[PDB]
Amino acid sequence: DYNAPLNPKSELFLDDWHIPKFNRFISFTLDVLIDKYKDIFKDFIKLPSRKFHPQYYYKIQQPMSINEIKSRDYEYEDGPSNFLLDVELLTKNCQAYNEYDSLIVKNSMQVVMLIEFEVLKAKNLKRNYLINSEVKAKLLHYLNKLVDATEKKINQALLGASSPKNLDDKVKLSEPFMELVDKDELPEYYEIVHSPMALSIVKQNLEIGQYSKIYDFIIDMLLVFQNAHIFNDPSALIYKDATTLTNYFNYLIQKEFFPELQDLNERGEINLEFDKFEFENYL
Repeated sequence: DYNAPLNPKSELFLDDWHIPKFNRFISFTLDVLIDKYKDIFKDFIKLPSRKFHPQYYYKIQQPMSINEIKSRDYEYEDGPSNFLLDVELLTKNCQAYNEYDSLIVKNSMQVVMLIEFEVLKAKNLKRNYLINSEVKAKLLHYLNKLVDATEKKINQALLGASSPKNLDDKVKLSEPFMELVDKDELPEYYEIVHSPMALSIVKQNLEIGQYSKIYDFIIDMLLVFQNAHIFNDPSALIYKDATTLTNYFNYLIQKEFFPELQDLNERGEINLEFDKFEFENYL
């Protein structure tokens, strides 16, 4: 299903955004990623050869490669959506053709993730503020709110009066996401998940000033939850909790944090500044 976003409720699909000179952005960004993550991108740069892949071209209705994406025009109204759907091909096609558990499939998921992270950053230039002292303090409160969240609290927030009854209000859903799994007990985790991240590490990065801009923090938080979707089967409970936590994080950022910054900004109680270094490097 080409038209079905992997995440139909992602801001990448809901918001009416366009990046100026998008074609230039695409080729720039994809080349950076190819160079940075050579081993995982290498299998997705070119289409599989027609001579040797007959069942692939039987099975797969819309073949896609990074080279094909780089050759296409996306500078028109539905361009952002068509680009993202073409990118998602890279994992949809791979999942259609290969075993779901396979390294190539897990790699396809990480390709798409890394690309969509770069788009989310670029889409949000207008609000990608420098993490100064005030923004840091606010992000720390929202991170703590996420870490302390229980199933009852998250459902109250996301569903309101429609929340299921008697949901647990003790266990923090964040628990298995706090620390990286031990590399000696689970070596395969590190063979599969190429960019490991855990919430204790993100919090420490934020506390000490390692994140320059808001989306630097947001992407490492999303990486935590998305890595759980790469390593685990969708039927796993931890997969479900990663979805729940992602959704809650999105709610906190969009419905609480950003509106709070705007309210404080209007009242003259916060300074919102940028570091625009490389903001339009693609140009």
